Amino acid sequence: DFTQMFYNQNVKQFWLPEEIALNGDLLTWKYLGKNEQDTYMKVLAGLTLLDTEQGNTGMPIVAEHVDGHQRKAVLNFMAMMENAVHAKSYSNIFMTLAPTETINEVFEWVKQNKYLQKKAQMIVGLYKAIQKDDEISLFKAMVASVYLESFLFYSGFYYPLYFYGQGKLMQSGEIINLILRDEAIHGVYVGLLAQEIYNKQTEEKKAELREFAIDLLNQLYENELEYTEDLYDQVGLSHDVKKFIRYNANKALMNLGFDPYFEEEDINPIVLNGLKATVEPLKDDDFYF
Amino acid sequence: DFTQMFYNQNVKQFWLPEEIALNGDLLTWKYLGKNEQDTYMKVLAGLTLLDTEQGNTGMPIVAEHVDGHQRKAVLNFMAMMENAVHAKSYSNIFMTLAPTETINEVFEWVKQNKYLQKKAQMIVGLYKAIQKDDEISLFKAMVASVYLESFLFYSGFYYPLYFYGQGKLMQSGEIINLILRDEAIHGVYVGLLAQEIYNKQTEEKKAELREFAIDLLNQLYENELEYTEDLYDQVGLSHDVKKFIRYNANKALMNLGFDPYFEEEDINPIVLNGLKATVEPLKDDDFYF
Amino acid sequence: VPKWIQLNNEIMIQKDGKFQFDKDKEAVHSYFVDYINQNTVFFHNLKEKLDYLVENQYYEEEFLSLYSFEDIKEVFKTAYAKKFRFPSFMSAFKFYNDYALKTNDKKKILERYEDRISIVALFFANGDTEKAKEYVNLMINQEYQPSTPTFLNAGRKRRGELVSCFLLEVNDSLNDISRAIDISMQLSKLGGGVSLNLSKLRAKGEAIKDVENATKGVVGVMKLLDNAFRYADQMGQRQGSGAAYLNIFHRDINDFLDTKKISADEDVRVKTLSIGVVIPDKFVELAREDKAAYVFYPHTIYKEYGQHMDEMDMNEMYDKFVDNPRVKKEKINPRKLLEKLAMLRSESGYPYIMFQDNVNKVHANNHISKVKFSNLCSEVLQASQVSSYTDYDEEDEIGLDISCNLGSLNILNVMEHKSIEKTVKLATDSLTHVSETTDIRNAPAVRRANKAMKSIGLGAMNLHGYLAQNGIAYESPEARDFANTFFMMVNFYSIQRSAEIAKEKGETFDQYEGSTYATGEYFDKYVSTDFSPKYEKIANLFEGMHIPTTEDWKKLKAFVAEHGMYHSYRLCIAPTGSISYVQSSTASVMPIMERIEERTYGNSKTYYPMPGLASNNWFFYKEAYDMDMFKVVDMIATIQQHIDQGISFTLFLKDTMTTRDLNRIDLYAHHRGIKTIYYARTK
Amino acid sequence: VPKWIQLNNEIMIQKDGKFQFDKDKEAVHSYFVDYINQNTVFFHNLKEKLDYLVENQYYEEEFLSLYSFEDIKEVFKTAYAKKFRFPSFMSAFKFYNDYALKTNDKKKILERYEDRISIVALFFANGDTEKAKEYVNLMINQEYQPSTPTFLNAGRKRRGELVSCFLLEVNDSLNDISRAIDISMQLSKLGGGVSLNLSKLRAKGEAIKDVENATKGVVGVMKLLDNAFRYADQMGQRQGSGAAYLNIFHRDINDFLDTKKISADEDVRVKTLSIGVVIPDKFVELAREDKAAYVFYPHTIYKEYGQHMDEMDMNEMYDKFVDNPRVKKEKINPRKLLEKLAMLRSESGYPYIMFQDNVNKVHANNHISKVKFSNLCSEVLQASQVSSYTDYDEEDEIGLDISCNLGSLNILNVMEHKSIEKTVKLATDSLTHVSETTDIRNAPAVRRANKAMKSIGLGAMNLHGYLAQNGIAYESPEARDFANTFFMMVNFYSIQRSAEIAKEKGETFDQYEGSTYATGEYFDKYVSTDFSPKYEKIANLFEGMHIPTTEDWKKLKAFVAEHGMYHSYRLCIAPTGSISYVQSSTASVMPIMERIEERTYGNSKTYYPMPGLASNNWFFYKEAYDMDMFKVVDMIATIQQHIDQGISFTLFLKDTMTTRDLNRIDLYAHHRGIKTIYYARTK
Ligand SMILES: Cc1cn([C@H]2C[C@H](O)[C@@H](COP(=O)(O)OP(=O)(O)OP(=O)(O)O)O2)c(=O)[nH]c1=O
Ligand SMILES: Nc1nc2c(ncn2[C@H]2C[C@H](O)[C@@H](COP(=O)(O)OP(=O)(O)O)O2)c(=O)[nH]1
Ligand SMILES: Nc1nc2c(ncn2[C@H]2C[C@H](O)[C@@H](COP(=O)(O)OP(=O)(O)O)O2)c(=O)[nH]1
Ligand SMILES: [Mg+2]
Ligand SMILES: [Mg+2]
Ligand SMILES: [Mn+2]
Ligand SMILES: [Mn+2]
Ligand SMILES: [Mn+2]
Ligand SMILES: [Mn+2]
Repeated sequence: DFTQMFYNQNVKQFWLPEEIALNGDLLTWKYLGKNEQDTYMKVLAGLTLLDTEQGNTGMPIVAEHVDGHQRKAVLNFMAMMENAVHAKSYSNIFMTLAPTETINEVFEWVKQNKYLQKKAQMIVGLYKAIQKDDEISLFKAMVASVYLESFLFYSGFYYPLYFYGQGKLMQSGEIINLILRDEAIHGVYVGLLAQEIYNKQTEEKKAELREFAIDLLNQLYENELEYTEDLYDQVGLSHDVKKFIRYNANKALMNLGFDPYFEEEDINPIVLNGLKATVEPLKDDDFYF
Repeated sequence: DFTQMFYNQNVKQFWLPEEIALNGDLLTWKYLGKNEQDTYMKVLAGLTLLDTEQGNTGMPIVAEHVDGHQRKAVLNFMAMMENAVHAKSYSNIFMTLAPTETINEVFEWVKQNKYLQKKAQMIVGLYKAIQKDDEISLFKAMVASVYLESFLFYSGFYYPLYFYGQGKLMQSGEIINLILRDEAIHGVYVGLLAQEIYNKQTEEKKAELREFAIDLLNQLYENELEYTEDLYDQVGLSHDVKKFIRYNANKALMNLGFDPYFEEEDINPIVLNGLKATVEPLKDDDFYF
Repeated sequence: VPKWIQLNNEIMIQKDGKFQFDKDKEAVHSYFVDYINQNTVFFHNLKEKLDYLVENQYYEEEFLSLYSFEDIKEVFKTAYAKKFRFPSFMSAFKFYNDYALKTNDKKKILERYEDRISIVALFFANGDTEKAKEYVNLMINQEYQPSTPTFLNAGRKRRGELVSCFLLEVNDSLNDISRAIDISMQLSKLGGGVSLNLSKLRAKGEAIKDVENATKGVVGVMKLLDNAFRYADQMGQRQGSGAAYLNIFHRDINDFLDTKKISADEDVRVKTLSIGVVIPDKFVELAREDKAAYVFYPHTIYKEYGQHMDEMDMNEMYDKFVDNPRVKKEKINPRKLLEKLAMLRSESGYPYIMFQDNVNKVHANNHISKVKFSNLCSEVLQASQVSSYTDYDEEDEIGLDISCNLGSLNILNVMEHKSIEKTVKLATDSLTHVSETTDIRNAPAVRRANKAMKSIGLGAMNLHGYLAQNGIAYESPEARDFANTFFMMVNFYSIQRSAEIAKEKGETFDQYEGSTYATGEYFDKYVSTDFSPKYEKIANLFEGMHIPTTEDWKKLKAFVAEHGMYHSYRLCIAPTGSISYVQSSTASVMPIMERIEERTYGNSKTYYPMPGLASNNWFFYKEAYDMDMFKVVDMIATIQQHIDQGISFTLFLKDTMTTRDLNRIDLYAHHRGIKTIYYARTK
Repeated sequence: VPKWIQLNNEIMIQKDGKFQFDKDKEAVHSYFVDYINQNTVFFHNLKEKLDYLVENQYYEEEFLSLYSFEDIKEVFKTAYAKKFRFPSFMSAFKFYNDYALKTNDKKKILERYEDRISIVALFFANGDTEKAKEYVNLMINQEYQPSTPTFLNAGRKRRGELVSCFLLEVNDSLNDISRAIDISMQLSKLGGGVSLNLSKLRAKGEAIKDVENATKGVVGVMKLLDNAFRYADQMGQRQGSGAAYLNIFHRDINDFLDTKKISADEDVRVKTLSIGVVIPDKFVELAREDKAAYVFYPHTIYKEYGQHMDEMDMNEMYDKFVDNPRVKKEKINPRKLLEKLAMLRSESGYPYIMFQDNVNKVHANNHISKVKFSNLCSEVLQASQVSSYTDYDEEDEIGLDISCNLGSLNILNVMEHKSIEKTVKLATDSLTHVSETTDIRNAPAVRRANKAMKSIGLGAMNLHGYLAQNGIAYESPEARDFANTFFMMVNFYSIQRSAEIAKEKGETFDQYEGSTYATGEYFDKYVSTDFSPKYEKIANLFEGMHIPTTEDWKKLKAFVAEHGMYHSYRLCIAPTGSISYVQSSTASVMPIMERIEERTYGNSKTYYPMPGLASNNWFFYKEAYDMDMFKVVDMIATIQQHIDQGISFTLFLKDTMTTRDLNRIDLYAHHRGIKTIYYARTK
């Protein structure tokens, strides 16, 4: 009921890194404090590292196990955007803002970081556990994918959106907004594929899959809180970032056809500013009664 | 030395079938004989099948086994083109020119056609035989992919090109030329990757790989002859198409770094004939004269 | 999650193999005690509340000044003397979310149910304290429910119009089309649904003053009207809703229907414009015999005969049109057109079907005009005259555009109170008052027809609720027997009240003397046939209530002949969408779609069992989709014979039903005398 | 292939390295002797021809009845005595395909060039035989060309209006929006192009009677107008053309501009509606200083000050609006808005740019009103007063809606005949007659302003043709010197004719006494500055023709002060699209786009060399894209200082230049006194 519509929306959102000139960001970058520059670098590396997993494994593995030519095509298109567009865009932002040696060090740090690794490996673990012709394992991986696309990225997206909403780092913020817009539709689409599997299950199996999804969400959420304090306490933003994580967790759940887990909260206004039954002929004697 | 330039070429060649309006072919299509329309539908259906498998299976699987994020980005982009752009374009052509029943019948015909099933069996079999960290199985699949890109498509491409060259079906022909332009660069790129693996081998191993490549080519060739006769005898063109596929077989071998195998022949000259404003910010001095 | 929302959600939790229907009383009690009593603005005395409401631009001082404050206090006493309790959570929720008066910031609640009813009654009485108390008793007992416009807006300073259904005739001219667009936007601005008759507009490819093949047809006007309704979106509150009607013999009928196809081009498709098709008996006769039919270009007919094609009787004029060489036409297949209609109704629920000759064979005002089209809800069937809007300097020729005032009897509450006569007469008085107090300054034909015709619509609701709570199946012959008797009584007392109003005011409606009421032809079936119940169970339902007899109908006929009739039209059964929840009633005379209604409001899902649903009457609340549509047609035709206007008749279809089944339902409705068909709802 | 188009295609066959320009003479000769004389209906005498045309509803009897047939015969002899021959195939082809009268079946040809000219002259003279002969001499010499509506419809029975440019002011009400839609459809039905000012309309998110965020903004009215113009398309042969204008300080300016973006959605984009932006000097000053500009909500300004925003001086009230807390304003970047304007003009050619303070610093009738918007062709610049269309029962306050009759002098033929004075005066008389005989009975404000203002537009064409055929480069200072002298003389004689008409008829235009003509301030630069040519080459071009001096201008100023002026506006330079072929002239005062113009008509390809193009003047016919737009701005500003209304100024851009270059051209045009910029045409 939905793949051709998503095909259309995906292909009409096509874009390339070269379209946004990045050099003019140096005019606001130079005015940020060390903690602001440090947080931005770390957040950016976090997003880059997670998105690479999605391009190399997450999207291609789902495309491999999903049946249907049109679904495979949409999924291929999404994988292309991760590898050919998003990955180049993140690299471009980095190369503009930091010298080569600084980029290498930030990636070394974020690669060793406990909270980034915990979530990255949890997601990758579920992708590696998909078994041929087993729709339960596929569903679990789709849940992981939706959580990455619609939830885990957002502790990171917060900061570029926060600057973007203030008139700072506008070129890279525009790029991030385009990336985020792609991840949103990726999350919704994979969510619909997961609901299709979920709806084929018994009531007991459904309850079991719901428990899986909520348990996974809880593990990721508790790690996100730690990840958030680790990055954002030094710039005083953690309270507001936490509200943004919960709001996006609720969107991820709704993508999977589940009820929101967290109470509704308002979001930081600066970040908001950044953001045919059957034809049958009449055969006579139907006019007589 | 080459991936970056292929990346740039692939992304700059990006297109969608909807860019080309097809209603202009309606009259030249109406005017073709029943034999001509039948061959044309079947030819494009055979192409659709090849691109379906190249997009679903061939390109993603090669992407999985090739090392390097940039090489993977190129291969992922090529995969997307196969199933999200190329395979879909044929349906755009079908939906314009043919009634639903004729479309349904031709897709049923691909499923039961023995030559089309044999060529798919052979090519996809090699893709699915790739073993992780086994460069020889990968080479064999890359040879199969080059043969699909640079040889097997051409029994199909002949007919749209033959019409384009006579000023007939020129909108459909424009789509086909764009597809052909893509496959030419896809065949070169995969050919270069295959040569990388071949060049790592002992002379004895190389001799075996040439045997594999030539045996496979001959087996595919013999099947393609029967396919060509089956499609083209009713339009009187089988001998001409055979010359064309031999010509392109030599190009496939060359893409693999091998000498031409078939002698040169004269190809139908008809088929040979078938082949915003920049935004600049306002300065302060622009307001004074 | 609110406590009342949790309690309402425990209905679906099955305890001892049964739904917990008693949880909805707990749900509504919790809703009130925890939210409504907290958010209800309270004043020390009623005088302070009234002063605050008038001075803060909430009420109108004009209607309240007609009473001394003692009379208003006694009216409010009468409203609160009943100690009315909402039986279900959804009733109170719907009232306090749609009709209760809120502060300008929509934060607190000024009006309770009793306050709203008292204000509506005081507005209805227009200075009479006893009449206001009678209206209070009628509405707090929930025997009569004024329509959503009247109930919501009566006695409010910042109110929309009390009428929300308008029917406009569009003449074949650019001046008239522009005026139709203007009037449609003005009426949609007031919040009313607008129905437009497009049958007079000449078809596509017609001549405009010697320039042949220059007219875009009815579809260009359809696009203009769709954009006009989209623009006039009721101040961005509720989407502008309009309807377009075309005769099936109009040349543009296929283009008219193609605007609702899912594959329709964006330069053809209309989004906010409902479509209704008017079908004369000639089309059904042509389709029955499979003879190839002709659709006609209206301007050729107008040029040849000096009369519009829809102004003439197609039964006598069809052969003359076909044999006239100066009348342009194209061949169509009427059976293929019927199948296209059924396919469109299956796909989208459109068009509405109006059987022209079913309406006009019992129409009482054919001398004024034939009924050519219906409203947006397919129940208003009145005579209309097209207006001739001339150039700016010239004087316009104002016709009659239909607009009637809606009210609904609660069949369950009227039947339990044994007050058919009193409720019908008081509802007639209130509808008459609403008609007199309505003045629309930008629709001259609507205003003229409101002043002249004085037409009202008195509907009924809770038919299925009353039947299921009395152990009667909706499709049973006893249900049709009750409908026959009840609506005969309603018609009798509405005619009696209209004649009494005519006697009191000494005036009838304009051109009454030519009506069938004046000649007595209306009363023939009533002075010849007895409409008392034929079943002992049904006759017991009317115990303690005098059922009018043949002699009573003869006396009424003599009274109407002597004194006249005040209302050209009195009864029309509207869908009664949202007021049914407040009244704890099933919508209109239609059967229930679902036994328990599952809806989501905000982020919380709500459950609404049908009023009176329990274990004993569970299977009498048969869902409409499970029903035989032939028996529903039989019921509506039984009711339709006592309703002077039409009835909003929704078809409830299963997914397994084919195009042939929908066509069979439509043809049986035509055979049984059904005037209009509203919607094709598929499960 | 036709013989004449085969001969016409031999122009491009280069013989001896040169284009065969003489083939077009053979092409037109063959065209006539093989198509036109064959397809021309010929009558025994002119009496039979005129009787046939009057009887069969081709002509109007009323205007032909003011002359005895001997006088009509004399007029026709005067037309045929010239023995006019079309110099090119395109001239005759365009005339006999667009303006020549044809039989009712479009089969044969009834009117030759002389017949059409004689009929137009007899229509202009209104009973005067000598005046009719003078008009015949004027048009057969091709010194003056009436506009396409007048030339096409003068003396025809089944005709449209003689005026095709209309400007409407829309008030901030639903009644006024409905009336604007109606009037737009009425005027588009007549064949005219309609421009609407949307600045008085309140922005998106404004209140409609104390309910906030209710107004859909100017884009909803834009969609309404776009569909109204799509509906009124006159068979679709020439689809309805409309223009919308918005002040740059309107809050909806960004949404107004987003309707023309290529990526615009179908629910926003307008297709048949051109857009123009009115830019006060305040906006240019704000962008120049890189300060933060503010767009305003018009309804807040109207509520706070009692006047519409566009009726107030922004250069004096912008700071008051910003400082006013009760005025609602939105922060914008003026330089970003300018860049968006440049990008939109590069990608679509829209919006039209009106420099409001450039128009109004020289506007002669600011007492009546300031010019707030231009027409669809972006050259009509007249004072307008908005109407107040009230409810149906109430009387409407009719304002002043702009409309002027167009007519072009042929600069080449006027200069060859040394007849600037006589041509200007006769053209003024003809335009006055067209104004007097126009009566729009469905646009009250257009009718009132036509009766009161008596505005005419007398333009010119063949400026580049005359300069190139006289060895003068368009960008050269000598060309601007000639334009200065020529258009000063045209202004002098138009003012003289207007004063003489006022003296003869004893009446001036309404509110003339407050105009700058009455106060004498209009003539300051004419009584102080001499406009005689500064170059000896240009001075010889005017030899034999008296050039008014400062003394002559003082005498004319005294004459105007003592007798008044009949026309509020007299001169406007329109694009003159298709009549330029018939007159064998370059379009308007703009430079040529192509030296040899290649067109495809049906399945035939034909080429049109520029009038007088040869090898001796090949490089003087420089294409508009190859020349500096700064020098073209200089030329248009030199002409504009003698034109009371505007000039349709198209910008000819290369692909290489960025949006910064377009913005620089716009800012230089604003600096140089350019009133309006029409199109951004890119090659
Ligand atoms: C009725 C209506 C008006 N409008 C806009 C268009 C008009 O420019 C503007 C004025 O509407 P009006 O017709 O003047 O409404 P009003 O007079 O009742 O409101 P007010 O007292 O404020 O004058 O409102 C809409 O956008 N949509 C609508 O449905
Ligand atoms: N006090 C009070 N009464 C209200 C309000 N809204 C409606 N009423 C009704 C309740 C009673 O039936 C009626 C009179 O109330 P009151 O003025 O307190 O009267 P009384 O009991 O003091 O004589 O008004 C309200 O806000 N306050
Ligand atoms: N005869 C004739 N003359 C026409 C026609 N259309 C225009 N004319 C012009 C040509 C002459 O200038 C003028 C008089 O023509 P006529 O009536 O034949 O007169 P005459 O030639 O006897 O003096 O009318 C036309 O159709 N027939
Ligand atoms: Mg008419
Ligand atoms: Mg108003
Ligand atoms: Mn990504
Ligand atoms: Mn993604
Ligand atoms: Mn391909
Ligand atoms: Mn390929």
